[PDB]
Amino acid sequence: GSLTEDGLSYKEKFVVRSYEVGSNKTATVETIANLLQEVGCNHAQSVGFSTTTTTMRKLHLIWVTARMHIEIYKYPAWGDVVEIETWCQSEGRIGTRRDWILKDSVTGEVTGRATSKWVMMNQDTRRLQKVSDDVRDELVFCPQEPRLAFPEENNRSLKKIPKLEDPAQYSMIGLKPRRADLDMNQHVNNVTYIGWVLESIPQEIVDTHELQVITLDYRRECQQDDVVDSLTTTTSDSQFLHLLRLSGDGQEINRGTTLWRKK
Amino acid sequence: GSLTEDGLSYKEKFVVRSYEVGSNKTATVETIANLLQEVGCNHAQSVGFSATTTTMRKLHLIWVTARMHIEIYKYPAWGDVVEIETWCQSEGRIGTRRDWILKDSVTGEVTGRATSKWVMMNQDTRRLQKVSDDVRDEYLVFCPQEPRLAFPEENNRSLKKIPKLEDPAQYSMIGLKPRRADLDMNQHVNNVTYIGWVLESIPQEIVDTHELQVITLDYRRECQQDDVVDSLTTTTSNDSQFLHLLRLSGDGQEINRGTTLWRKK
Ligand SMILES: Cn1ccc(C(=O)NC[C@@H]2CCCO2)n1
Ligand SMILES: Cn1ccc(C(=O)NC[C@@H]2CCCO2)n1
Repeated sequence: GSLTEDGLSYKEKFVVRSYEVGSNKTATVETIANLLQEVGCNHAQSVGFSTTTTTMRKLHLIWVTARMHIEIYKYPAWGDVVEIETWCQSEGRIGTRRDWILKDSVTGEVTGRATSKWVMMNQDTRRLQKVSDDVRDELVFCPQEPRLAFPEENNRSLKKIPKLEDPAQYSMIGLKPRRADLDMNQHVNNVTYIGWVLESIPQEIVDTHELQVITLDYRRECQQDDVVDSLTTTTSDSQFLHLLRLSGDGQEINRGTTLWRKK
Repeated sequence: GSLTEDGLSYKEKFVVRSYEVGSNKTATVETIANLLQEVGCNHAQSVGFSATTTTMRKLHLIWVTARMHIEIYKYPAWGDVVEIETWCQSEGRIGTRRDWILKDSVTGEVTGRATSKWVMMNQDTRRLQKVSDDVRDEYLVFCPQEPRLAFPEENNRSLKKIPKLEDPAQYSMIGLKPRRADLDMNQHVNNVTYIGWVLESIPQEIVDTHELQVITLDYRRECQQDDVVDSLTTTTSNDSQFLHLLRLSGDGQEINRGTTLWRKK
């Protein structure tokens, strides 16, 4: 792991582990999602961010994920080395965007790519806001010219996701996180929501198709003592509309869409 | 990762990752348990395996874990490098034993150690086998001939008979079911998931004020993907001892039993 020559991006190689692969002996989307998070963590540390900026800690501000979009063309097989390059950019006074490019260490070809949108919120009141011009200025770790992993106009990462109507075609109910699903701050790791979204996809779909695209909008955090219901409906290759909600009151926590290709 | 000079053990360094640590910014026992299994997988591949031999694949035989014992003195912090050395040994016709030693890459001190016992089993009928002599000679070339135990001591805690938890349990965590992330490359529930499910019944206040020092876990039956588990716990004691029991939510079929030991921070 190291910052590139210009100091405006970070690269890291990862050997895929035995427990990180699925039945087809290639890394799972949750392993990829974990690797994207790990490289983003290391990039923040290499530029001087402790375990948020100085102004962000003085107030009580945090960066929260609003959207995650991942497109995979080839999943790295068990034992393969995958190189991930990440970088951040200011999306005006709306928030911050982080992008990734996944490559094969041997061929050098792009085998996947991701993008995420982050908003500012108060740690405690959990409100939102985003104005902070001093927070914007402390921009020195970002490319000044736009560098998008998803440049194409009319691309899959900027589409409005509708809400799943009842009854859902498929469902997986009674989903609750364990201590392994929690992070270093005791919050549910936002990779767990991806795993919970795909819990409602039927096993036959997973056995005969490979996940090509996943777009996930984060609406609310799931507490440790909360229970989630995962809902799915085919909207068509194979397209699915998803919805995570609290088992009780039916409070929306996530909504998304996946796209699968025949193997 | 590489075999040591004699080819009778394997070593591997691991940098601890952000998502691998708990509330005290040190790796979790499930991260350690995953790293032990990853180094054991690489050791088997580096000597020519896929840990089935020629006679095992021929007769549909598999190595299944019967017991896991892990003792940690210091959990590697996020960003630290941990070196793990592993090796196998024949335990007669009962099965094989695999041991690990965890070390700090910077100081070189032993920060943890583990041992596991494996039995031979027909993949299909589930019936256990007494390790035959053809199979014994196939892997004996990859093992030290003289005993090399991570837990040598004349009265070690890795050879104790674990009793069954009596009802009512002091603590419990009910309705535990695995997701696809809890499954392995063969669609079976990862042995590491049972460790996480055992500790689900330990109270949060115990976890917040104590460090897990020892864990001994006996595997009695595998939990299918479509099964639901109940995790039960009872204090059996500056230190804290617990007796554990995992069972199927329905019929109450035993799948696991264990004991953990915690020390005050
Ligand atoms: C408990 N809680 C409240 C809000 C959140 C959260 O993570 N929301 C994601 C944000 C709000 C809209 C944009 O993304 N969690
Ligand atoms: C269905 N089934 C039978 C055995 C298992 C298993 O995974 N382990 C248990 C055996 C008994 C000795 C220790 O391994 N699963």
